[PDB]
Amino acid sequence: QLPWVEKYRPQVLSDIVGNKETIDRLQQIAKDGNMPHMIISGMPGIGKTTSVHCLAHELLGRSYADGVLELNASDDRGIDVVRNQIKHFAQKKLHLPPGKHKIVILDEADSMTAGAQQALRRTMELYSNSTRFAFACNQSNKIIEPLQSRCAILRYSKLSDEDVLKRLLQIIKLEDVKYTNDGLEAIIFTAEGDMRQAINNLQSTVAGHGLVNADNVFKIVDSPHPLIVKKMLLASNLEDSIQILRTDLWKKGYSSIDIVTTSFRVTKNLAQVKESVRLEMIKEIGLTHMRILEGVGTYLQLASMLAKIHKLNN
Amino acid sequence: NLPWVEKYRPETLDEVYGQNEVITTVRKFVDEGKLPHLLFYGPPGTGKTSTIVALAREIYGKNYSNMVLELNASDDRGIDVVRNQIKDFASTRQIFSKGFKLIILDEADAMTNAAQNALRRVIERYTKNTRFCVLANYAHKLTPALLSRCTRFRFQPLPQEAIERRIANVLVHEKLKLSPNAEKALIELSNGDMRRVLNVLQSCKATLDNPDEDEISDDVIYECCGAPRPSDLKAVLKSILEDDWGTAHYTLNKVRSAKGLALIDLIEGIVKILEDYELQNEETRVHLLTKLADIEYSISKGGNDQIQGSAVIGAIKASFEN
Amino acid sequence: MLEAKFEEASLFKRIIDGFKDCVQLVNFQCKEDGIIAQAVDDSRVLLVSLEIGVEAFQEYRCDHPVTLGMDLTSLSKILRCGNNTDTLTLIADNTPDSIILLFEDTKKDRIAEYSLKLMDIDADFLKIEELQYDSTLSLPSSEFSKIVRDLSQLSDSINIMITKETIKFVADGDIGSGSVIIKPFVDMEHPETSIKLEMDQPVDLTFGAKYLLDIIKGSSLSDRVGIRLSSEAPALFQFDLKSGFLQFFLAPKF
Amino acid sequence: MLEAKFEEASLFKRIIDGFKDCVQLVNFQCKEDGIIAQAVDDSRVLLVSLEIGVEAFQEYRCDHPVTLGMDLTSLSKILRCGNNTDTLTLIADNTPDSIILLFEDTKKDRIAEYSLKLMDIDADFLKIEELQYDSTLSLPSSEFSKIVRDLSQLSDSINIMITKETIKFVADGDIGSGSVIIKPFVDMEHPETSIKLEMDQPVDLTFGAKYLLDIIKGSSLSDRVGIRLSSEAPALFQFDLKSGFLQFFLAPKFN
Ligand SMILES: Nc1ncnc2c1ncn2[C@@H]1O[C@H](COP(=O)(O)OP(=O)(O)OP(O)(O)=S)[C@@H](O)[C@H]1O
Ligand SMILES: Nc1ncnc2c1ncn2[C@@H]1O[C@H](COP(=O)(O)OP(=O)(O)OP(O)(O)=S)[C@@H](O)[C@H]1O
Ligand SMILES: [Mg+2]
Ligand SMILES: [Mg+2]
Repeated sequence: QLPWVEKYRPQVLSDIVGNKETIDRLQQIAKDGNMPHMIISGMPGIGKTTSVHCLAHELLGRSYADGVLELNASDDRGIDVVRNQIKHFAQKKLHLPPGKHKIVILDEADSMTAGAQQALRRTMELYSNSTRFAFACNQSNKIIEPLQSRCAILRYSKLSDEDVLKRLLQIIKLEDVKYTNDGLEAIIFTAEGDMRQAINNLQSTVAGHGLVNADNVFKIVDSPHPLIVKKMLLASNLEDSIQILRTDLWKKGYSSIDIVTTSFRVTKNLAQVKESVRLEMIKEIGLTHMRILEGVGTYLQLASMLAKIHKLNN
Repeated sequence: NLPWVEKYRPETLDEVYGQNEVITTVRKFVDEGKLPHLLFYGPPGTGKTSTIVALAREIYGKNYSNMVLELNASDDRGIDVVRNQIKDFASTRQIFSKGFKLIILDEADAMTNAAQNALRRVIERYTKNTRFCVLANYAHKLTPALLSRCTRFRFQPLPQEAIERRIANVLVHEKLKLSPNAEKALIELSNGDMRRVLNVLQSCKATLDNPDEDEISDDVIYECCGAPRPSDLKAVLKSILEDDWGTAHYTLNKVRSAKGLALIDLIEGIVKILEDYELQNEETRVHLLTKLADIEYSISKGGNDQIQGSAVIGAIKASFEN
Repeated sequence: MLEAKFEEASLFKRIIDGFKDCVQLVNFQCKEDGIIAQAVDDSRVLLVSLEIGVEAFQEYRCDHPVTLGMDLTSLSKILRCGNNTDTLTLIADNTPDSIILLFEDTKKDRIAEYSLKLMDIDADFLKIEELQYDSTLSLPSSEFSKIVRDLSQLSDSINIMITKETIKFVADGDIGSGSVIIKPFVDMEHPETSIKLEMDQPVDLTFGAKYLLDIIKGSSLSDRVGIRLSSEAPALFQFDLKSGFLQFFLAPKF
Repeated sequence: MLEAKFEEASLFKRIIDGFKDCVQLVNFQCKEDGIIAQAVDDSRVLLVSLEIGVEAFQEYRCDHPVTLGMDLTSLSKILRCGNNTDTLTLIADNTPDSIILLFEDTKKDRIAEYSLKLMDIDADFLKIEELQYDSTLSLPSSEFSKIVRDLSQLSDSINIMITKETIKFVADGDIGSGSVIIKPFVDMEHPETSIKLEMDQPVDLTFGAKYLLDIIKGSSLSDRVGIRLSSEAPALFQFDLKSGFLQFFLAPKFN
């Protein structure tokens, strides 16, 4: 077998779907070649690493194997590496087209020690005539302030719904899969922006149950069913909600964190109730979540959360 | 000589209970030979470790001491450990090995985000020469990438039939008699963790083995577990809902003192009892749940015990006024 | 019950020095055919095997197969105290728990007795299956050692390839690339500097640097080394000896 | 581009090992006249110049002048491989991104070609003008190396004095002090034991111990080392070669 996320990974910059502004920025960068040092920040699985990889590929053409140094969390990045190997790579003579430059792609820059990030400063400041640096990070706060200021910051928003839907439809058309609209909406729901997780859940559903259907997705996700949680959060009499939470969710060994997270996610999408009541229900569920994370996970906390949600809905 | 928790540990796939839905799947995976990376996650005392060790011993037989590497949580777990040990074990190919190795990471939910990123990159790199198996209690503290990379397996708690079968097998292989209500109270208090059951059994064994023939009554089980008896809960709730303030306060104090009761478990039992009453109005239930959750949250930080007890009494009383 | 006497002392010295670094604890099994040993490194990549017959010795007697599991570091510490003109003698008696070494030269009364404890492991695992190797070659030990410890500084993955009568060692890393090319030739005046090559199929595979560096340290035994390469099978590096051999089985990489 | 064929591969090995400890990055300006190189110390205190004419090359063909800027640790790692009785060959292509070093055995077909990745260095090439040095002397290299290795074991500075046809080395540390004097003389029996001296002004200079210890490593190239001292200008140490020279420019200390 073969993972779809690995098989259908975009190799050309145009195939990347998502942020429309920064992808066009990188398109013009590859068209010109004068790429500056850049940090790329954003939430996981929204197309950070693939973006910089495609950029380097399209920018260097046939010389990618000789003019690119990649360093992820697997490779050793301490003090000796940044002082010896990176410095000897930056000085390496290489005759490229007039606009191109050697590229150093540092993925998961957050794991790089601050003391290790110190050494990179003069190494990237001095040899900026034949070497450019591209950091890829989740949180741009763990990068030291000097490196934070030396390079251009590129933020990647979380994926919307129409973009993930378009990508999934492309994948289905290329793979000739049987599906339905409710299944795709369930994929969008369980993904919430993670293109990688969306594609993986799609492939797992197709491999396990063949047909992309709501019950199949909700049986392969191992998460509480969104319909039953919505019924819990929308029952008229409180005892019905308490009985639902007791018998249908608490007995089957679900983790309280998962229950609160699913309630949060379904309350976000309840497009039938008003907006203010949604915000207040989210506030209550979030207070209950903060209580849960502090060490107490008794059923009484979820019962009180449901009670307060009903008190608000009345 | 060794404790029952270590003695009665299963050694084959047949000696696991209440997990048939996953046992058939792992048997399909071992007969097919296409065993991918696995994620076993669930509440403690369920059999994840036992199941994976039995599966490894079945697949590799005597080569288990060579092609199976077990690693635990925070073994000087910097990025350096994932860079050296796991990476060497994955990359290095044995002299006379056919197939793939197995690296089992026990309680591997205590890894930092950087450590989990290193692990996901490693499992992505050498996914053709070895397969991994990650064990977890809470599947919400893992990076979604590592979760998506492998196949999930949730370990639902042990049902009543499985625990009853296991305690029967333990009983017939030991010199103990067990009263009818004893196993009922046991299953009610254990909540489905086999480890706690095998611990409390040998505990009450060593506790009441005076003539080698005493019967384990519910008193000794409630003592060794340190949990109240439902009769005391009903009595204290009755005293609170019926008597006045001073007598109810004295009753709560004596019940929580002479037996050693924590307000947390007492409140758990009291709300469990109140869950099945035929309350005519609704505001009573709402106020009760809210105030009791607030009391529990305040107890979680260790205030003044008598004040929280009086607050419990006041909430229970002022809730039942309609 | 076991008496094994040599002709010289440096023989066993270099025999131990050959694989002194690869493993630490090793079991020597003695029978009427001589002495056999087989061990594996902790990484389980290199398999060392050593067989010495009953001809390099001068007097060898034993009743039944005996096993002695001992540490090589302490054995070398003890063995390094002898002159090159002396004569070593292994002595063992009933219920063997302490081995006795005896250095003694007839020109002067120096009875050097050394007792050494036995740390047993009870892990033999000797299993040799394949006997058909796709390609074989034989070349002086000094040349091979020079080539491997010359190409070891460039990278950590040495690529051996047996093409049509063109033996090629390649290495590529960060500071550059190295390529040694040697063709077979026979010298009638000196067969000890000849290159023998028999190829059934063109071979190409890789090996680790440190493993080759640990293998070549057994170059003091013989002046000629034999390499046997085969796909889907471990490579075999053999060093002959007047009454046996020392062979390293190495597992390739991907 | 360029094809250079050494007669003995040990020559370039000794050349590189002579000054591989004072400069980490050197530039080799390959012209038609030969190979010229100059490199400054990482502390900008000790300059190293090297000239090797076409007479030292069995065959030397350069299409057009070029600059090969390579490291010395990697070049020493590579040059450490080949044997003595080989025929080293340096080859470079147009727009050289890497240099090729062939090692060929005269009586064998064992050809070993290595590749080295060239570095990029800003050509901070300063031009050196000949100055009339006050004191000019020459002495056996072994004698000078012994004197430096003996005096440096006391302090971190060595004082040189040239006065009335007399050479003097002085050191004063905390553990004691030491002094040596040399008188010029010559012997027809062996001219490799003569200490020449041509003084125009009595001069007094002081140099660092570590830099002298790094310089004296050049004693393996030649046997007669020449020294040119001036009142305030940097001292010039010269080791002659069958087709060229290796020169260390050393900067004096302050009073
Ligand atoms: N916009 C996108 N279009 C198509 N595929 C995408 C997109 N974004 C993510 N993917 C997929 O997500 C997979 C995961 O790779 P990346 O997105 O590069 O991971 P990441 O963004 O670096 O997040 P990390 O590594 O956890 S910080 C890729 O192999 C793609 O198949
Ligand atoms: N399904 C089961 N069937 C039979 N005995 C079991 C089962 N689960 C647990 N046990 C017993 O309880 C012991 C503990 O099992 P473990 O596998 O260590 O539990 P666990 O799944 O690892 O949960 P942890 O380690 O607390 S996160 C085993 O050695 C058995 O004796
Ligand atoms: Mg990434
Ligand atoms: Mg466990």
